[PDB]
Amino acid sequence: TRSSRAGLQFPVGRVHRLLRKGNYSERVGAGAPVYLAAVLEYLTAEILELAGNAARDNKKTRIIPRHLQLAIRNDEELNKLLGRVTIAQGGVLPNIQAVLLPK
Amino acid sequence: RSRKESYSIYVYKVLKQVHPDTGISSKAMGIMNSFVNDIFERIAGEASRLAHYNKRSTITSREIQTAVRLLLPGELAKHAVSEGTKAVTKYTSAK
Amino acid sequence: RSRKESYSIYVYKVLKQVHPDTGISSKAMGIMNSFVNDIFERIAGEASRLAHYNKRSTITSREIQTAVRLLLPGELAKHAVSEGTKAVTKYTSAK
Amino acid sequence: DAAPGASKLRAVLEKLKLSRDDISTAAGMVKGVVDHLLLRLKCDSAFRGVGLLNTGSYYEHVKISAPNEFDVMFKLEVPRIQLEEYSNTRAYYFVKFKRNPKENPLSQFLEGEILSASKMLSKFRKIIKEEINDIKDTDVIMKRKRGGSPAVTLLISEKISVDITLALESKSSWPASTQEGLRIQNWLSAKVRKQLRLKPFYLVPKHAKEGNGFQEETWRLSFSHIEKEILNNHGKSKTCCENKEEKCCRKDCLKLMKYLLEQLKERFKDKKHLDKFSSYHVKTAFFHVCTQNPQDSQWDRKDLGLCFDNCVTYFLQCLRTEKLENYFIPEFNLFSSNLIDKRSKEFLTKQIEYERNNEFPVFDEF
Ligand SMILES: [Zn+2]
Repeated sequence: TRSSRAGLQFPVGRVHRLLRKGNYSERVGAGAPVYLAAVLEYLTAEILELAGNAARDNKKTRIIPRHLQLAIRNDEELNKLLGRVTIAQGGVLPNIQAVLLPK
Repeated sequence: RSRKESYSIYVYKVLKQVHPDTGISSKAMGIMNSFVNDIFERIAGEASRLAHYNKRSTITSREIQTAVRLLLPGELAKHAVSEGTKAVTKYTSAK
Repeated sequence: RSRKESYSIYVYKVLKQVHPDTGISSKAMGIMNSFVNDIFERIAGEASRLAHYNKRSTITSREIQTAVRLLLPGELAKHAVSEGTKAVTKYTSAK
Repeated sequence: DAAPGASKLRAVLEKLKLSRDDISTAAGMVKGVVDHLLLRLKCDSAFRGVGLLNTGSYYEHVKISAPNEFDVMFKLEVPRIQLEEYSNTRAYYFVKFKRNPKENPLSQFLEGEILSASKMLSKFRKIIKEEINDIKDTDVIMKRKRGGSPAVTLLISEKISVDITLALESKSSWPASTQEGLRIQNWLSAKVRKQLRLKPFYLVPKHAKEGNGFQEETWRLSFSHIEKEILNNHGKSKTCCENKEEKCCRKDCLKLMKYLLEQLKERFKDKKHLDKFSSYHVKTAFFHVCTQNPQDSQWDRKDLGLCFDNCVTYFLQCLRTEKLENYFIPEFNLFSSNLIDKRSKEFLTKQIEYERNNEFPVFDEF
């Protein structure tokens, strides 16, 4: 293949087809789909890893959208990347304002 | 009997890399899928804007690298750039 | 019928390692022999001077290493130090 | 009451437990010193997250025959460590911090991209020493460095010794290599295996001594909390050891094996023929025996005399075959020739065979 050549799991062939048939530029350097597939795979590994751990805290062996929301919103620099993204069936971060707590 | 593309099995393989026992439910599958699509469209859109800004006709790894350095915030940017450089370099190492 | 020591058969074995067909004449044997004696006396003398300079009573591999780094010139020094470290390390690896 | 051969082992066990009826004092002083240590450690930025691993257990006697020696493990939260397997050893790893927004106080201990076991150990021991010097009316002495796994050994007064081992905690998946291990599916359950996999794993600083060299900054896996869980919940039936009808002898077999090894090590401590062996080899061998004998009826207490013997044979078999797989890491050979020479193995084989052929006289000699 061509994703194996780069030690990637994301399909460099598909990312090439999408950079080409997507009208992002006339030409696409043959080293671009590799870089992009790697960045996508890194961000997906980041998200899925933080997600997995949260699921494991909820003592569950199956990620569900809530866990993705917990991972994306707890991590500071994933939040800033998806700051304007609502995740379906995601719920919110458990957060009660300190002034509302009893006294 | 057509062929609709999606990053299902790819995200699945990355999952089995990072959590060999944790599954992923079809709805979180769809979320990871739309996340891949969103980030890839952002990065390619910024790479395209870079290319047209400098009057080039090729999206090379230089443009993808600057797109990553523009979109992803600080530490995520540095680590993603490293990962991409390593992948591209390895790709050059083969033939 | 005494036993006079000399490094004849040792230099011979190193020769058969590095040139399995080349012999060595008794006079060049004597020269290699006096070379071994000279270098060994230099290295041990410098190791002794190191030990006494730092008020120690043991010539350990540290002193032999610094003796080699003092006597043998640059590249010869580095390669000899590597060879000695490797031998000593291997000696530690056994029991 | 039981099959022939039991009474002697039962008397040994009774004497050993009689040796445990005066611990409250020792255990209390240990609790005090550990609590002080934790109080100080939680104040340092680097160690804000240190905690007791075996919660509510401020002791774990590794030597069944040394009631005044304690074993405690201090866990350290340390999130998201990327492990890199060191030269295919499956048990020793390099630890590299992954991306994390909130700065992790273990930054100071980096050596480039690797977290250095040496520097962490240095700071740990310095903190312990300076805190135990705050103990004005009790001589608590830090023992001199010997390795990395027994990180700190403290001496209280003139009778108590406590081994404090620092461990990193990872909530992440068990390292890829260490998968085929913990084969309790036919003994406890497949679901219990899954649940146990969900529990964190630990890292203890342990130099991997290769023949060419030992790499000072490597870490070894730890599942000792899992070992405790399976030890204290050990039967197929959930009601094991809770009633007279389901009274097993597994724990007793483990205790008797450890006592055997400890006495044989004590007699030959001065000749360095048994130094390399530890209670962990016998504990792993016992776990293999529970794997080979999954049913509780194969561990009826009345068959103690036989059951121990079978365990002994398995241990002896390992000693003859130079093969004892770590129970969680099937590719980690604890009994390989590179860790223990053949001579010591045949020595231990012969001594245990003599003891077993003579109704275990060493149990009574000292
Ligand atoms: Zn039981």
